[PDB]
Amino acid sequence: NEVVTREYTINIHKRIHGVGFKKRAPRALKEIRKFAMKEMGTPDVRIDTRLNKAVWAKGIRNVPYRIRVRLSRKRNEDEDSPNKLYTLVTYVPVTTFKNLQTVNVDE
Amino acid sequence: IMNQEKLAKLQAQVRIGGKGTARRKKKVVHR
Amino acid sequence: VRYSLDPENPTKSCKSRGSNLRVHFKNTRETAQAIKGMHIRKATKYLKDVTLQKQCVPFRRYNGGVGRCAQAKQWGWTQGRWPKKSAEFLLHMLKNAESNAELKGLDVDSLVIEHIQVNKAPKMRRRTYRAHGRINPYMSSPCHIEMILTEKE
Amino acid sequence: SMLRLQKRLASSVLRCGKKKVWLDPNETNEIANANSRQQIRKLIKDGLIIRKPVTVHSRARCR
Amino acid sequence: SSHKTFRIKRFLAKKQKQNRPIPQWIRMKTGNKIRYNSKRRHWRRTKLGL
RNA sequence: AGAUCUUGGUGGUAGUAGCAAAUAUUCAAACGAGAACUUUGAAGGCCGAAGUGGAGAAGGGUUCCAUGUGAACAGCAGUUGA
Ligand SMILES: [Mg+2]
Ligand SMILES: [Mg+2]
Ligand SMILES: [Mg+2]
Ligand SMILES: [Mg+2]
Ligand SMILES: [Mg+2]
Ligand SMILES: [Mg+2]
Ligand SMILES: [Mg+2]
Ligand SMILES: [Mg+2]
Ligand SMILES: [Mg+2]
Ligand SMILES: [Mg+2]
Ligand SMILES: [Mg+2]
Ligand SMILES: [Mg+2]
Repeated sequence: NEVVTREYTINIHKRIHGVGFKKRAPRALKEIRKFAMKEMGTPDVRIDTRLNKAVWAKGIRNVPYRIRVRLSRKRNEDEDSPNKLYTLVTYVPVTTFKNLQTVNVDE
Repeated sequence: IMNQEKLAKLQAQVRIGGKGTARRKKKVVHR
Repeated sequence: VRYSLDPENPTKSCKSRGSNLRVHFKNTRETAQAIKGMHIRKATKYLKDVTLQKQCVPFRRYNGGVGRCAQAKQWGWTQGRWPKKSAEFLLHMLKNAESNAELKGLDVDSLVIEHIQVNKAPKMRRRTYRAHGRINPYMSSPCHIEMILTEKE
Repeated sequence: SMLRLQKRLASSVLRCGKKKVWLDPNETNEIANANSRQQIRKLIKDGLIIRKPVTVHSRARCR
Repeated sequence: SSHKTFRIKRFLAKKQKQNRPIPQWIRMKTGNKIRYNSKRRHWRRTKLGL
């Protein structure tokens, strides 16, 4: 299919390790976008404002280590655009990250 | 009056911010 | 207007021109040398790749301090860059030339850039301020560009 | 399209700073139609312009 | 300043009135030889005499 | 052909030095041909009342306000602007 939605967890700690203090949360946004692009094969990635707030929740340098996100590949078929598909990345609040798999989520 | 469809979308418009911000009171159009 | 190198058969050819264009003359010369002799489709996709930093233009004459890149090995050379403004200006000129070809009624799928030339335009003066109460020039280096495309397959 | 004038007028009418002026991000065209303090007052009455509350600075810890 | 004399205010008034572009119909006159107002003054580039 | 000659123009240097003082930006949307910079909303920060706040004197003189433009100027850009 091509309108699929899945739930992943991202090791922000792994992808941000080594980055300076004033760059950790912007680089976390960049790595989330890059992760979404690699997973769904869509250069158009929109990040939910709630997700951005979750990443910036603890300031610019103390980004959360792991984050549970939902990638939703959706039709861009609304106007003349180079990409007919796009990925909306939303925030999934969880209480623990133990034993969380990448899971297909239905409608 | 309020039904389930009206309530579920009303929750969106009254929230104009995250936790700890005042709720929207009204949005009235009048010509 | 008088181009240099008028085409041998000015019925299978189309022309494009631009004057006092606000791009750097050295970068534009290198990019024009890169795209010279190409097919029009190849040149268009190559300039788009240069904008996307997937193919470079080799800097052969104006290469003082230009860094090295892996994409320069496609060319027989070592120093290359990705002039975005030069690529976009030549893309606009290529679209204009293709529209001229459509107007002259010759199919735009067999066009080859046989002539492309970049001249220096009159410089434009700006002012910069130096250490001890001194004024120094801040000139721009615009360029004229011309190109003649020709049908051959 | 560019609501600098509307934010300034709303601040002047609401007697607050431009920090506390909230313009509806959805009714941008309707707010942009407002070019007078009367129209700003009408928008405030209609709820398209809202004065945000003062940021909480609690003295409970000090007490 | 805000406090000014009448002579100073009148001087500034004349400077304002003569700091404007030329009319368009001037360039259509016979033997014009005028392209633009070459006496244009900007308040930040060049300062007034007073 | 010279005078560290006068005036004007143009090179190499060189697409080089450089655009590194004062912690910091991010997400979405709108307008728009075009958005790192414009506007709006959300978030994270800074000035921290001896202020990066609110008002005056001197000095400036229309820079004030609205609308529009996108040539030049704002040492990147701009749909913004003293
Ligand atoms: Mg060198
Ligand atoms: Mg300097
Ligand atoms: Mg000085
Ligand atoms: Mg001065
Ligand atoms: Mg001589
Ligand atoms: Mg001699
Ligand atoms: Mg450099
Ligand atoms: Mg530097
Ligand atoms: Mg502080
Ligand atoms: Mg003060
Ligand atoms: Mg103004
Ligand atoms: Mg500039």
